Amino acid sequence: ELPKVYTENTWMEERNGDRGMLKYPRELDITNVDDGKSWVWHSLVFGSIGRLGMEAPKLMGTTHVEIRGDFKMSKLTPGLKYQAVLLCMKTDGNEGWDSCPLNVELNLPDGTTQKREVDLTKFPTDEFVMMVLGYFEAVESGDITFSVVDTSDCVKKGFVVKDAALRPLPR
Amino acid sequence: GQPELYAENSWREEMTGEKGILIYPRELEVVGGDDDSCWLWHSLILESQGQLGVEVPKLMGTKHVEVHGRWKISDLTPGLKYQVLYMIMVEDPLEGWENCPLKLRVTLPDGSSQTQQVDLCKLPKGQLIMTVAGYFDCVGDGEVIFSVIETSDVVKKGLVIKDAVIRPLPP
Repeated sequence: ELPKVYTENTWMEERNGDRGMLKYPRELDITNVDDGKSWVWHSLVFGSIGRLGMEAPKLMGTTHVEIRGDFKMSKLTPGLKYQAVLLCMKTDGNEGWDSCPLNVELNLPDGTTQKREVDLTKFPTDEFVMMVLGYFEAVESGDITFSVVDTSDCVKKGFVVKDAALRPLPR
Repeated sequence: GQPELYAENSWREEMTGEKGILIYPRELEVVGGDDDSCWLWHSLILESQGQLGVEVPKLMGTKHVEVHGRWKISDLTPGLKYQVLYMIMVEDPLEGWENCPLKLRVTLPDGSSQTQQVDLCKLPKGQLIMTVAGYFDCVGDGEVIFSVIETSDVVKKGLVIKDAVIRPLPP
């Protein structure tokens, strides 16, 4: 068993001090994720040699998909433009996505809310996608929340969550 | 929490489809990486999640720091500008780095090189740090090669490599 390096869920750009942050699935609020049926926790293994897994949930079959998370503005760089993302994957054998879009919302501390509907049939199969939750410019304080939800009658299958992140625009 | 899920270490931008790559350090070429007096391999932990699924090397005391990654330019999205990153961390005990900046280098198939320098003595310890190795256009064939190097005549320790990233700069 290996010695440990401990981390924090933020990063900073060496060139200017700009900060990002992310949350892994055990830090997200996923409804019914421990019910033994709707979701099943997998060991998600990236890489080909010296492989270790991360614990990540896979959607196994439910009509109720509800994924939520939150972030502190104060951990970001004031005045910087950010993109909010959910790193997730539609897997081989997915079901129920033909007529059920995911409803995505990003809620900002000023009370504003960005909404969009995501058609998961347009995602590639078995590769992770950076799903866009929204865009904002950071301020000094406040709570950022997001939700990715569908509770329609269609039984949904085959969707993995890796992390949610607030990243500075790539440049 | 036992079923394993093997996945490609990559992502696609949602709106425009561009591909990004992550390379964990077990897939890099680490000179002396099999010698525990040079590099000692650790498991990366985030307390609130558990293991992040990455074996990361920590520099233990060697004069020769040399790490290489490589990727097929033709495996990426044609015509986009790409950025190569190294995600790193420094930790106590740090030693040997005074006035010997870590050299980051990208070399292209046409033989041209871009080198950046990072003064490790100025970084905050324990923070995950995004450093930019360079930029390239995704045209033609061949391999882009991306490295971190410090081979001055002084014993160095305290550097941790989390991964390398090749990310597109999309519209």
